[PDB]
Amino acid sequence: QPGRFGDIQSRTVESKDLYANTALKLSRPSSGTVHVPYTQTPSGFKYWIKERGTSLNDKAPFGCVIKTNPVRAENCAVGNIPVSMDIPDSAFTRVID
Amino acid sequence: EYKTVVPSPYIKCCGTSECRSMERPDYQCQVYTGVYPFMWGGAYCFCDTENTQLSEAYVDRSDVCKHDHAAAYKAHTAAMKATIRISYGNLNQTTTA
Amino acid sequence: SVTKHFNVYKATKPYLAYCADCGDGQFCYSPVAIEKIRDEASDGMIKIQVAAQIGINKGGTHEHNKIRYIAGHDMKEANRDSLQVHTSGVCAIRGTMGHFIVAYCPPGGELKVQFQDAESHTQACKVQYKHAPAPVGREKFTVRPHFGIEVPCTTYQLTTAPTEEEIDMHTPPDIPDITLLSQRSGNVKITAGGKTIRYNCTCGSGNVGTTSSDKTINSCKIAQCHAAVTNHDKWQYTSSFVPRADQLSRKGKVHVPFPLTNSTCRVPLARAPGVTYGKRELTVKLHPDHPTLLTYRSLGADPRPYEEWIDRYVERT
Amino acid sequence: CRVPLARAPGVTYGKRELTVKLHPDHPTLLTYRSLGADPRPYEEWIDRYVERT
Amino acid sequence: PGGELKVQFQDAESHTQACKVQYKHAPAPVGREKFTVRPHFGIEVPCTTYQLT
Amino acid sequence: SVTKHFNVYKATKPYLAYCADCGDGQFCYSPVAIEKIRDEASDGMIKIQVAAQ
Ligand SMILES: *[C@@H]1O[C@H](CO)[C@@H](O)[C@H](O)[C@H]1NC(C)=O
Ligand SMILES: *[C@@H]1O[C@H](CO)[C@@H](O)[C@H](O)[C@H]1NC(C)=O
Ligand SMILES: *[C@@H]1O[C@H](CO)[C@@H](O)[C@H](O)[C@H]1NC(C)=O
Repeated sequence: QPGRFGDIQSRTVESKDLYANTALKLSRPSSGTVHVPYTQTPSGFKYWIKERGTSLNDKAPFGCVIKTNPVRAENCAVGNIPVSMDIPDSAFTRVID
Repeated sequence: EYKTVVPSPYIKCCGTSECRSMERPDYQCQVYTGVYPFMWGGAYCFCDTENTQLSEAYVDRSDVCKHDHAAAYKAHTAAMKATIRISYGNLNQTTTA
Repeated sequence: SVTKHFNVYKATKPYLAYCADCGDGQFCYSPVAIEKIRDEASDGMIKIQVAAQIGINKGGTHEHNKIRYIAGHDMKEANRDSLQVHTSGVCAIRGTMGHFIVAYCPPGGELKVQFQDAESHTQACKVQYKHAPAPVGREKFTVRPHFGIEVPCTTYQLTTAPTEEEIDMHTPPDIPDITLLSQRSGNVKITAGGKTIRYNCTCGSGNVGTTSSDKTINSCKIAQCHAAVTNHDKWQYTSSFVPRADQLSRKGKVHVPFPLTNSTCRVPLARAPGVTYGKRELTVKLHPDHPTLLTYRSLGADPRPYEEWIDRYVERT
Repeated sequence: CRVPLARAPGVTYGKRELTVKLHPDHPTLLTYRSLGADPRPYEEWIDRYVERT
Repeated sequence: PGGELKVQFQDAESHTQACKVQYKHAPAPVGREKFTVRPHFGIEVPCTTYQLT
Repeated sequence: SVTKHFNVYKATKPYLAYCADCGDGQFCYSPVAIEKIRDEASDGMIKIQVAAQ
C-alpha cells in the first residue's frame, strides 16, 4: 500500500529493480511563474520509525533478552535439558578410602 | 526512504508536442500546452498560449540507504547455544555445546 | 593540498530563484532560496540546501568571514557572520561550507534563513517545514547531561572529503533583460557590457541573434523585441525553478560534504525511583524531571506488557 | 488570498462502505453528508495520519 | 501569534525604552486548512486586507 | 563611601570551568559557567551565579 510500510520493497543493496508504489501525480502549472507541481504522500518508513514503540525486547513471553548481531535471544528459561555423561574409572578412589 | 528526482522543467517555445517514455521506474509522461511562464527579466520569448511544458519526475533510493535501511527476515528452525560449567573433585572448567 | 579540492567550485554564479514568502512581502525573487532538506541524523541534525555557495573569493578557498551573494547578472559581496538561520527558537550553526548548511536547532513549525546583503537590506524568505526530533533513549532532553551514559547516534561529522552521491550541473538557460531596450530617437538600440544577447523579432529582416555586437535595428518599437542574454561561460546547479534545454545535460559532479557517521552520544540518567514493597504488590514513587518512559513485564508465561510515559509526580502500583 | 491544497486522500472502497486513509501535513477539516432526506452531517479536525470508515 | 505585544526602538543615545500590552493575537486562518506559510503552488480564495498607500 | 563596599572584591581572577553545551561544540571551556540558580521571590525573579563577575 502507498504509505503503510515497505512502500519501497527493493531487494538487497545491489540496487536492482527498485519497485516503488508511492503514487506520483503531476498537475498543471499556474500562469504566475514556472512551476513543477506534484502530489506525493510522505514516506511510510518515517511514519513507521515515528510510531515504532514496544520493541520485542519488552515482549518476550519468558523475559528473554534479545541481541541483534546473529539476531540472537539470550538468558531465558523454558523446559529442561537432558544430559548423558561418561566418566573414566581413573577419576575417583576405591571404597578403601 | 525515497528521493524524488525531478529534473529542471522543459520550456520549448514552438508549441509542437514531444512525448517519450524510458524504462526507469514510474515515469509520469505529462505535457502541458498554452503555458506562459515568467522570469525575473520580465518574460522571455514572444508567442503566448503556444508553449510546451515538459515536466518529468521519478523516484530512487537515498544516500543513507547503506546505513539507515531496515531489513526483513523469515523464521525457521532455530539452534541454541549453551555455555555450561562443570566441576567435580579438583576439577572446574567451562565449555560450549 | 588542503585547498586543492576546491577546484570543483570553478562553477560559480548560482541562480536567484522563486521562494514562497518574502517575509516582509508576499512574493519576491531572492538570492537565497530554500531547497530540499535532509533529515536522517539521530541527534537532531539538519541539512539545508542553499543556492548561494559560501566561502568563495572568486576562487577555491576556505575561510570564515566572506560571502558573495548574487543579485542580477553580476556578483556581489556580504559578510558571513551576519548570516542567520532561526526557527521559533534560535537555530545555531556548527560550521558550514559550500552550498549546504548544518545546525543544532530547536523544534518549530517553520524555517527561516536570513543574511545581511552589501548595504541596508535584510532580504530573505521563509519555508514551511516540520522539525520534531526523536531523541535517542528513554529520556527526552535538550542539553547534554552533566552525568550520563553513552549510547551511540548518527551525525554529520565536519570534513571536506569526496562522497558517493551527487547533485546535478548543467549549462544555464538564457535569462532575459528588458533594460537593454533604450530608445532615444524612435530607434531601438542595444547597449553593451552584457554582450551576446540573443535576438528575435517580427519587426522585419535581421533576426540572427547578434553576438557581442552593438547592433541597432532602426524604425522599430520596444514592444516587438524580446531579447535575452546568454553567456555559456560557467555551468550551474539544476533546480526545479529554472528552465533547461533538451540534451544529455552533461551531469557535472560536486561531492556533497558532511556525510553520515556513527558517534558516541551521551544520554541522561534518571533518579533512582522510590520503592516501598508490601505483600505480593509493589508500590513505586516517581520523581521525573522530563517526560520519560517506564515499562515492566512478567517473567512468567504471560507477559502482560505495560508502557506509559511519565512527566509528573505520581504513585504507581 | 492564496490557500494551501492538501494531498488527495487515499480511497479504497469496500461494499456498501467507504474506507479512506488521510495523510495530513497540517490540521485540516474533513466533512461528509448524505444526499438522502436525512443528511447526517459530520465535521472533525485532523492533525495526524488516520483511517476513517 | 502571541500573547503580548511589544514595540521598541533605540533613541538618540544608548537607550531602547519600550512598553508592552496584553493582546491575545490568534488569527483565524482563511480557508479550511491551517498554515503559516503561503503555498508553493496553490489556489486563490478571495479575502480582505489593508491597502498600502 | 558610595563605592567603598566594593573593596571586598579585591578577591579576583574568576575561574574557567566545564559547562554543559558551548553551542559550537559538545564539550567546551568557557569563562561563564552556570552555578546553582537562586529562585525564592514571587515575581518571576531569577538570580544566576556566573564565574565572571
Ligand atoms: C571455578 O573457577 C572459577 C574461576 O573464576 C571460580 O570463580 C568458581 O568459584 C570455581 N567454582 C567453584 C565451585 O568454586
Ligand atoms: C523566433 O525564432 C523562431 C525560431 O528561430 C522563429 O520560428 C520565430 O519566427 C522567431 N520569432 C519571430 C517573431 O520571428
Ligand atoms: C555505523 O555502525 C554500523 C554498525 O556497526 C555499521 O554497519 C556502519 O557501517 C557504521 N557506519 C559508519 C559511517 O561508521
